[PDB]
Amino acid sequence: IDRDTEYLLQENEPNLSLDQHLLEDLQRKKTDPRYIEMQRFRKKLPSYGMQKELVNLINNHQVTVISGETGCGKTTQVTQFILDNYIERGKGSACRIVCTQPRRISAISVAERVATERAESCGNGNSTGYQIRLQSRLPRKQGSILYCTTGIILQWLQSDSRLSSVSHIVLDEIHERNLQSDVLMTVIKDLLHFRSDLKVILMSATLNAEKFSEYFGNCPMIHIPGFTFPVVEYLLEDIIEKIRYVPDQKEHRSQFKRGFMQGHVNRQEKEEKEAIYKERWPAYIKELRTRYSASTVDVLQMMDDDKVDLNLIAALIRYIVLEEEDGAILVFLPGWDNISTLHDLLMSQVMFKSDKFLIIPLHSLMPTVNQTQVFKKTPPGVRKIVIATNIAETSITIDDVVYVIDGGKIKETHFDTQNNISTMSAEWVSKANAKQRKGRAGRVQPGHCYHLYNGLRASLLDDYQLPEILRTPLEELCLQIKILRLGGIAYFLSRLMDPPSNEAVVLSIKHLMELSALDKQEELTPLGVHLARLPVEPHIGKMILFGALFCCLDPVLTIAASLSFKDPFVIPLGKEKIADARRKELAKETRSDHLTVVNAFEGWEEAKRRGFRYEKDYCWEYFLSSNTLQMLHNMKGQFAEHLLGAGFVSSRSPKDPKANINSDNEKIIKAVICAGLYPKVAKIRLNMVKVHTKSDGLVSIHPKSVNVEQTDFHYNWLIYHLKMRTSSIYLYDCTEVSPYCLLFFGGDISIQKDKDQEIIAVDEWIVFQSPERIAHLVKGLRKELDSLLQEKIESPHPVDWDDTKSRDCAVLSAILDLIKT
Ligand SMILES: Nc1ncnc2c1ncn2[C@@H]1O[C@H](COP(=O)(O)OP(=O)(O)NP(=O)(O)O)[C@@H](O)[C@H]1O
Repeated sequence: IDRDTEYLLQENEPNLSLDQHLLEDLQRKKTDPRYIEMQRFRKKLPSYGMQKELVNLINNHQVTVISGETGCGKTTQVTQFILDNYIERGKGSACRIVCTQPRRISAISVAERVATERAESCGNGNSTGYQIRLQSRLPRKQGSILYCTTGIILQWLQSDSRLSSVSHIVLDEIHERNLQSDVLMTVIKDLLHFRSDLKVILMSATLNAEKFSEYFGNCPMIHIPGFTFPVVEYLLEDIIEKIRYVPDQKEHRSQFKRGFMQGHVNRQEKEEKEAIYKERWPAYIKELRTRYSASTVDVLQMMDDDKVDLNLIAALIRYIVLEEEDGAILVFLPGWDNISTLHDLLMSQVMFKSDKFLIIPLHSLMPTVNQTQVFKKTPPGVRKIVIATNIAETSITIDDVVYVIDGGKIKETHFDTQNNISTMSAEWVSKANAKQRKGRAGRVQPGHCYHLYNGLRASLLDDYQLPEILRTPLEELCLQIKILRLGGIAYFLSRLMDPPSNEAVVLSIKHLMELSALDKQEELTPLGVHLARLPVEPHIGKMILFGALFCCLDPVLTIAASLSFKDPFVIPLGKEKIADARRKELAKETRSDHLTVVNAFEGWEEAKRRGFRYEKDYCWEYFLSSNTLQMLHNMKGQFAEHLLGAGFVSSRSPKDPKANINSDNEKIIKAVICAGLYPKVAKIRLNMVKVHTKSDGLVSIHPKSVNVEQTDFHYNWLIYHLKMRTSSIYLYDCTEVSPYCLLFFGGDISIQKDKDQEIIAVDEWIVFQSPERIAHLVKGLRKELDSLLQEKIESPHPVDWDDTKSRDCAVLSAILDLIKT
């Protein structure tokens, strides 16, 4: 059933006796010192001045766009303006306001900020609360504001597709162009025709907010103006000159291989622009030598385009602290790895270890609230340094920021449709992002923004980042569209504000079919309904889903985490060869790059029990990035409580013993890997080591692979996750599997005979010898599992592996028996 439907399932029932209660409470608030102090902060915001022009536009029209500068008050104020208007007109009980957020933490932290501005507690029957998935602090039924995530709304449309209890819906941060926000807009636009009463407010940062107006039929639009002080900008040349930066010698040595050998993408029109860059480079350097010292130019020539130089940021921070006037510094970094690294770099220095600095890492997976004291002001003499990702570009505003360090990089998903490769990587900011970052420094006074890219690069940046719909694989979206009965997949996507390419759509639908999430009429299978309940890429979904079904949870979640993000191995330059020997050491006899990660991870936990010296000694002698290991560990946790939500495990812990009974069985883990990586399958050529593919002919093994020199495989088949082309095609990480694993989790099953041999074909190209009875057997077992999955839709509960006679243990045990041939 559904546990997060309670604010939605209450009926909107206005009550004049509550209309009076809310208005009397409104004037007792006016006497409360906590309340008046918060009101003095609110009147300073530009939104306050426009308070009633905004509410008149909202009240006269059904769809409204509100643009404004960042920090003007959109997220925290507009809901209050609506609610307080209805209160003041004695119509308070009629207000049920829903405000969608892009991230859980936003929903929570905003609800808590708003509740303290109303001088109330959050939830507990007061005016404001939040609902995220699995966790809520709900306000009262009527006259209330609810902060939720777009994910919640999408679940809500399963039980009430008209959202009839809700009076006003506010779509926040829509300029971020998240997938979910983009489809929600399209759903909402069609809803308007059936809900005369419903009011919709779209809230966007100023840039291109007209586009949303035009998608909605040229709805009214209103801009909240703000003032930003002028900001001095600096490119890399300027920073290098100002601080006379010199990279370290003894630090930089034994540099960490990447590009092809750690598996990067290098798409089509990045290379076209990068051909422009290397052609304009000599002329740019010669020019620079006229305006900058020789040493500045010598350093810049040597700068690495791939990584953010965290030592330069550390230097630059130190210069600002010592040479510039008071003011908080804000640092923009691509992701969590760099944030914690920079943090550790700073506080490895005795200067910053003082109480005259407040150094705050800030990111979306951060615990609790933003109550971390990001917002609190520093007394004179103490300097606040905030190290963040792009969520401080628009979602969050720190008022006292005066210096902004823009690392120049942002993490983007990307998807190449011609060779069918989906990557995530650090990419250059756009001009639009760079302009938003610069503005965070002009909020209270004249500021400074230091961009870590050179003049040549600045001129070649893209003007805007592309919406995720145009660069992200579409499989999760497509499951949402059918679970919501929105109709044809391709047809619906074509109606989006920015419709995806048709090849992206066809590739995603094919993938869901090969995964058995859709049948060949493009309709949900029992398995697909469960995959849609998981907020992960479906292939990762199927794998972690079966890791719970087959009771091998802990190693599966590890592999799933590494496929989702990346493996923990690093190769220092020149140390390639002995690093390969340690990798194949961890491989033991598995013939599996995936079980290597598992062995490396399991070794790491037992090593961290034995103390730092033995743990650091481990990551060193076996070449693991302990930073990477930690995030994988944390993704394991997330995957677990994903499973907890869908009802497949009874606990939030991945090492829970009841879900781990088969975790030491190599055959079974390999079956589960196969569940998620099919149809990427290769047939090994018998006695260079090369393998046949359905896609690409004869291909080779990537040299990082524990199977690259291997000639004693014990089965004929491999599965791989990542394939990449340079001069030819190479498989990155592969795992030898039995034909019986393919036969169960694979495509359509067919039988051939003639005179000589009994043959089973899977998807017609995968052909092995075995008796025809086994084919009828797997046909039967597949249908029994389908019904196990169907009947766990309506009341999901984890399989109990301690019950003998279950009819779920019976079928899965039979399936386990079959894949153990
Ligand atoms: N948790 C908080 N604690 C203190 N001040 C806050 C908090 N959240 C926001 N503010 C302040 O509230 C003001 C407006 O913030 P906010 O309402 O998010 O503006 P906005 O950028 O227009 N809305 P949005 O960009 O959509 O999130 C700024 O001065 C912020 O510093």
